[PDB]
Order: sequence, then C-alpha cells, then structure tokens
Amino acid sequence: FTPRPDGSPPPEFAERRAGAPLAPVTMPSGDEATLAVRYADVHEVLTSPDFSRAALLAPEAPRILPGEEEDPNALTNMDPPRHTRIRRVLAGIFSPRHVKEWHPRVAAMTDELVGAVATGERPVDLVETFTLPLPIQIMCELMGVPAADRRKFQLWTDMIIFTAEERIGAAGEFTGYVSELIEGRRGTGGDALIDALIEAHERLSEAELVHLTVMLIMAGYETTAGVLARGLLTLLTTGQYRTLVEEPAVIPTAVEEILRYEAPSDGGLLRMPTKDVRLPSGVVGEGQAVMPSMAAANRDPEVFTDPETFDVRRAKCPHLTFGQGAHYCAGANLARHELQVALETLTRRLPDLRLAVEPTEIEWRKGLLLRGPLTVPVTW
Amino acid sequence: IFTPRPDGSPPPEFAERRAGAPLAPVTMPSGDEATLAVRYADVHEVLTSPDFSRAALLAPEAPRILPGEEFGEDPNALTNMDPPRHTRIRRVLAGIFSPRHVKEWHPRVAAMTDELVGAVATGERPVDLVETFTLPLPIQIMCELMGVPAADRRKFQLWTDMIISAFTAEERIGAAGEFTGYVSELIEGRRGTGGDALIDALIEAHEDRLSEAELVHLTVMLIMAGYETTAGVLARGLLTLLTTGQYRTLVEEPAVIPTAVEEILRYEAPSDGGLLRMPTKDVRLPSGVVGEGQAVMPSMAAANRDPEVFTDPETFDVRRAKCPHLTFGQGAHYCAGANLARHELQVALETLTRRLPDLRLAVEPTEIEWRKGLLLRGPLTVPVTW
Ligand code: HEM
Ligand code: HEM
Ligand SMILES: C/C=C(\C)[C@H]1C/C=C/C=C(\C)CC[C@@H](O)[C@@](C)(O)C(=S)/C=C2\N[C@@](C)(C3=N[C@@H](CS3)C(=O)O1)[C@@H](O)S2
Repeated sequence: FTPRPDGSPPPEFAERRAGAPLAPVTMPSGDEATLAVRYADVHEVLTSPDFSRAALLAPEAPRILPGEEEDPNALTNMDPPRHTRIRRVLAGIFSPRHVKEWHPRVAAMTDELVGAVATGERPVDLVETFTLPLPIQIMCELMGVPAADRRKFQLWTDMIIFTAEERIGAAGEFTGYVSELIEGRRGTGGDALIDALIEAHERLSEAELVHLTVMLIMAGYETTAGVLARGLLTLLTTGQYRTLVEEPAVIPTAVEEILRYEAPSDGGLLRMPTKDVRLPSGVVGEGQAVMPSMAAANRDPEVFTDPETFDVRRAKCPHLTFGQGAHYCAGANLARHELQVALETLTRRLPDLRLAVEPTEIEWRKGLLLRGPLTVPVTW
Repeated sequence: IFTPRPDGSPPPEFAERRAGAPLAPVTMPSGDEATLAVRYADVHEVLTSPDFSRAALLAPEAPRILPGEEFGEDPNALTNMDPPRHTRIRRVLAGIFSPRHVKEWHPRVAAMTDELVGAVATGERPVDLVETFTLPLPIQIMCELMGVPAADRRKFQLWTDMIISAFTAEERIGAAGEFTGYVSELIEGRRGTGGDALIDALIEAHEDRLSEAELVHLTVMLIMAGYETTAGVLARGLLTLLTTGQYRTLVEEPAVIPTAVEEILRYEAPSDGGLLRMPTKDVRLPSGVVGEGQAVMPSMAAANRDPEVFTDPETFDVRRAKCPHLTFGQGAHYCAGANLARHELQVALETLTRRLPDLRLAVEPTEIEWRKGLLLRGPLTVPVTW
C-alpha cells in the first residue's frame, strides 16, 4: 500500500495472519475491502464459485486505485459463462503442446540479450538491458509486432499503470494499433500466437480479440519483468545464484521459489461474494468485497516451513503467484518457461555474475502497486 | 560494364557481343580491361573449369572492377579463395546450410514475411513495396539468423550499401571495419550462450574448421549477400510480375510460383558482370581460346538471355519449364545460400499473392527510378495499390 524502500513484505501481513485474518484494509482509492492473507482463505477466495469479478464494474462497488481503464471486455472483469468461453479458447491456443513451436523464440531472444549484456560496459543494469526487454520482446515476436514498435508497447503499458484522459489516450493507441495489426494479419497464413487468436474469431467477438490481445501483451510483460528482476536480485544477494551455476538441475525449484517469494504485488483483484461465504478463518458477508493477497498467502507458516527464508531447493512450493481457480493466469506455462530459460542462459553465459553495489543502495519503484527494483547493477 | 541505365533492360552491347564478339575486351569502372564472356556456353565453362583462379585476382598487378576497396581485396573472403582452402570452408558451409537446416528455419522466414505483408496491407496507399517489404524482408531474416538486435538493422543495411560500391569513396573501407568489428563483438557475446541460430552453428565450426578471421568475414559476407542480392531480385521480380500482369497468373494458379521463382532469377539477375576469373594456362572455351593470365568477366545476366539456350530470351514467362539459369553462378563458388534465397522468394510471393491478390503498380513502369551506382541494379521504389 505505502511505498517500501525494498522488497520486504509489510509487517501488517504477519500480524493479520496471526490474529486478524479477515479484517478491513483501506486501499489507495480510499475505499475498503476485507484483506485475506492466510493461505486457505486466499485459496478459497480464488476457487469458490460464490465470488464475482464482474460485480466490481457496478458503479457502487469499491475500487483498488482511483480512475478508470474497468473495461467490460477485459477477461479479468468477466464471469461464467462468457468468462468460460474465452478460457476454452485460450486453452486451445496456449496448448501446453503448442508451446513447442514457441520455445525456440524464447531461447533466441534470451541468447540475443544475454550476449549484449556479456559485451556491455560493466557495471551493467540488468533491468534496462535484460529483465525489462526480454518479456516485451518475447510477447511482441509472438504477436507478429514489428520490433520497431516494441518501445511504444512498453510506454503504453507503463502509462496504463498518466492522468485519466492520458491513460484513455494510451489505451486508445494500443487498441487501435492492435486492431490495425489484426486487419493486416488476417489473410496471411501465419502460425504465431496472434494468428491463432485471429482464427478463433472464425468464439471471440471483435472487441474480445482486440482486448484479449492487448491484455496478453501487457500481462506477459510487466509481471514477468517484475518477478525476474526481483528473482535475480535475491539470487545475487543470497548468493543462491552460485547454486544454480554449480547445480543447473536446481533451476526448476528456484523458479518456483522465486515466484513464491517475489510475487510482484501485495494485493489482488477484488472478489465480491454473491452471498454469505464461510472461509476457513470466518464468514464474509454478501456484497462485501475481499482482496486476495497471494503474496501474504505465499509467506504463511501454516503451509510453508520457514516462510521468510529464500531457498532455491524448496521442495514443497504450492504458491499462488499465478492465482487460482477460474482466473488462474492464462500465461502461466509461458511465464515459468521464460523464467527457466532466462536463468539457464544467464548462469551459463555469466557464471561469475554478482551485484555491483550493496543491496541497500538499490531503489524500488514507488506507487503503481506492483513492486520491483528500479535497477539491478551487476558485474563479473 | 556498369554505367547508368534508367531501367533494368540489358546493355544492347550484350546482344551484339553474343552475336559476333563473344570473348572481347571490356573496360571496367576501375579503368582496367578484361575479356567479357556473354554466351551461356562460355560463361558456364568459365565458372566450372578448374583452370581458372579467383585468388590470383589478389596479385597487385591483376585487373580490378572497382577503383579501390577493402572487403573485396580481403584474403580471407570466401570469394577470394581457391582450393584447397576454399573447399574446407565450403564443406563447413554445407554442414551448416544443409537442406535439413533450411527446413528447420522455415517458420522464421514465414513469420517475417507474415509480419511485413500485414504492414504492407494496412499501409497508406500507394505503398512503396521496396521500403516496406523487399528491402527489410531479407535483411531482417539474416539479422534474425545471426542474433542481431533488431535496433542494429539499419546499420547493417547502410554498411552493405557502401561495400557494394555513386556513393563510392574510400568509405567502402571504413564500412568494412565497422561491420567486422561489430560482428567480432557479436561473436564474443554469443560464444557460450548455447543458442541454435546460424551464428551459433558458425561459432561451433571454429571451436575445434574455421579460423577467427574466416568466421568473422564469412558472417559479414553471409549478412551482406543474404540481403542485397535477394532484396534486388525480389523487387525486380515483383515489378516485372506487375508490369506483365503475371502477378495475376500466380494468384489464380499458385502452383506456378516455383517456375516463377526460377524465371525471376533468370530475368532479374541483379548484375551486368561477375567476379573475374584468371586462367592459369591457355583455356579453350566454346567460342575461342583465352590466354594464360588474361582475366575473363563471366556475365551471368548475358548468359541468361542467350537465344542459343533460351527460346525468346527477352520474354518474361513464369511458366517456362526448367532451363538452368546462372543467377546463382556455377561450379565451386556456386551460391552457398542458394536454397534459403529460393525459399525466401517462394514464400514472399506465396504470402504476398495470398494477402493482396489485386495488387497493381501505382505508377507507369517508366516513372520508376533505379538505384544509381553500385554493382547491383534495381528500382529505388516500387509503388503499388489495390
Ligand atoms: C511471472 C509472471 C506472471 C505472473 C506473476 C502472473 C500472474 C497472474 C495472476 C496472479 C493472474 C490472476 C489475477 C487474479 O485472479 O487476481 C493473472 C492473470 C492473467 N495472466 Fe498473468 N502472470 C504472469 C505472466 C503472464 C503471461 C506471460 C501472460 C500472457 C501470456 C499472462 C496473462 C494473463 C491473463 C490473460 C490473465 C487473466 C486471466 C483471467 O482473468 O482469466 N500472465 N496473471
Ligand atoms: C537471389 C539471391 C542471390 C543471388 C542472386 C546470389 C548470387 C550469387 C552468385 C552468382 C554467387 C557466385 C559469384 C561468383 O562465383 O563469382 C554467390 C556467392 C555467394 N552467395 Fe550468393 N546469391 C543470392 C543469395 C545469397 C544468400 C541468401 C546468401 C546468404 C547466406 C548467399 C551467400 C553467398 C556466399 C557466401 C557466396 C560465396 C560462395 C563462394 O565463393 O564459394 N547468397 N551468390
Ligand atoms: C555483392 C555480392 C555479395 C554481397 C557477395 C555474394 C554473391 C554475389 C554474387 C553475385 C550476385 C554475382 C555478381 C557480383 O559478383 C557482382 C559483380 O555484382 C559484384 S557485387 C561484385 C563485387 N562485389 C564486391 C563488393 C564483393 N563481392 C564479394 C566479396 S566483396 C561478396 O561479398 O559477394 C567486390 O569484391 S566485386
């Protein structure tokens, strides 16, 4: 909520998990909601059918931040049955067995960027040169987007967390660019992600395809960049980077542990109960919105032994960083793969990587909910 | 012969030399002379015979085409080598550029075509097909194959324009050193990343073979050749399609595309000339004997319009069945990227005729301007609408 100078959780989480599992919290908007922090409460909030996303569009419902965007055609603001139809299409697209035509593009973009880091001026900022551009360049290649337009996609997303009409403006260039992009691509015989989306509209409405495309690009850039910058910074400060260099087989569990520990937001999309719901820690009333804090759930000693310790070898790691239930992250398999190949390539090409400053000098983004370091200087 | 022409039509000297003066002197831009072979039978022989040398053109007293350069005088350029070294590097190139490896790059060709036609399709009309399609398509593929950051694409393109040749100066020496340097740094970065692109395959050929200087210069050359030659031929190819209306034949009958690719290669050969061959003793060509130490220019474009080989050679016909052209050269130096090039041209036409069937020249044929200077010929723009 209030800017922290590092990636330390707010201590109000541990307090709420101990004795105030389902208490009000006042959000940046000034409105309040019940904050669920215990794993089991968050699990239930994310899986139960008795909560609605679409109800948060109603004019009286509470908001997390001040403003609009709040789009009625965004996947995150829909309920069954509409919601279910678009997800069926997305499983058909992000077929875990269609990733195979896509793995090479991920590795190629990593090799590209790690090479550039490798011959760059030390000390290098790993954010600007690696962690920020890797996911945007990946999403762009998969959407058949000219590399000349990637910086523009980055700024529109950054703008769309900037003051109302400036955010409507930037949403309007993205939607417009994307619909145009689409018109161009219809009729080519393509096999990229953008192509599979287009061809699902011949099950997706016009505005559905456009907004889904926009969201896939935004979703798959900001979160991954966040998690990866954070993950690398923890690897470097704990010295667990070296563990991955010496034992590359540990990279899978490291990815999971980074997801758990580095969950980029402390908050979550509100859920509205459509009737009185019993969660494990208590009953929450109909019409009283709940915030699921997956970040808090991820550091719950009921589930994770020694929750505040970062351990790349952690075997039991059912984190909620991809959410859960129906809104479970659509790009979960791509993201996990991006993270693995990122760590694989970087530890292979630069084993003797190390932070070029002390942790406490690194600055973190202030405001905009999502938390992450502003720069990660390294040398070797 | 490389003097200004307002279009892509051949020098009429070609028809007269083929008629009555097959192996006659020609003066080159440099001021120096060579024998100009124009008949298909002579050009074939000049390219395939083991009695001609490329390397001997490096000797300081040998004739040159251009008046001063670096990259073409480079001893480590594949085009400036004879067996056995030439053979070593070629077999490395065969183990990289195999028919199988090209079939495993296919999606990346299609994807860059897909991208760029889509942007053609949505462009403000009339769209210049050169700037939006023919120029970027192959440079962007090559760069993708070499792990080159997309921001670095125009640098590669301008450099390659300088080494091709007025725009001539001692600048085609400064360009070589910037490309060479950039590429060496690209290599440094890339060794140890474990990628599966072309540039990785070249590096893993050096490591335990290709020398450092061979690797560097070959990578630079693969970048320049895979862009400038393909770019020109494709632009030329599309322009002839549109001006003949044979574009429509391909839209209505896509199975014609392969013969169209060959006929484009034949008719649109981007050069009037070719790299000098030095005979290493007296050689009897079909049209006459050439003297030891007397250089011959093989004009593959003249050969391609020889009425002894090709009926109605000045007619462009996408249905003409297999008649070996020489646009890829012949013999030992036969173009190493030939199969990527044919594939790039086949996909460009497959994609572009599918997306924009009713494409048409936005201007009169004769209104188009052609690149001046350079050893390649090609139109500056190809404006179109639909
Ligand atoms: C490490 C990176 C990522 C994290 C931490 C992450 C996390 C999440 C989370 C937690 C949600 C659910 C939100 C909620 O229910 O409150 C979500 C939804 C979503 N994710 Fe992400 N994501 C990541 C990467 C990606 C990628 C690469 C894509 C795109 C391919 C993507 C696309 C989506 C979409 C479309 C949704 C909305 C799904 C729905 O509402 O049904 N994610 N993501
Ligand atoms: C339409 C496309 C192309 C044309 C018209 C073309 C033409 C030629 C010709 C005629 C030669 C031989 C010159 C001589 O023997 O004097 C040659 C050499 C060569 N080409 Fe091309 N080429 C094209 C595309 C490519 C591509 C895509 C590559 C890139 C990988 C490439 C790489 C090379 C190399 C490395 C050589 C030198 C081989 C040697 O000297 O042994 N070419 N090309
Ligand atoms: C410009 C040629 C490139 C980029 C490559 C590869 C293969 C092309 C051969 C073709 C298309 C045939 C004609 C070509 O030989 C000619 C006469 O047009 C040219 S362009 C001749 C010369 N060019 C220079 C700049 C170089 N060619 C070699 C090494 S540098 C090269 O890169 O070939 C001069 O040496 S002479």
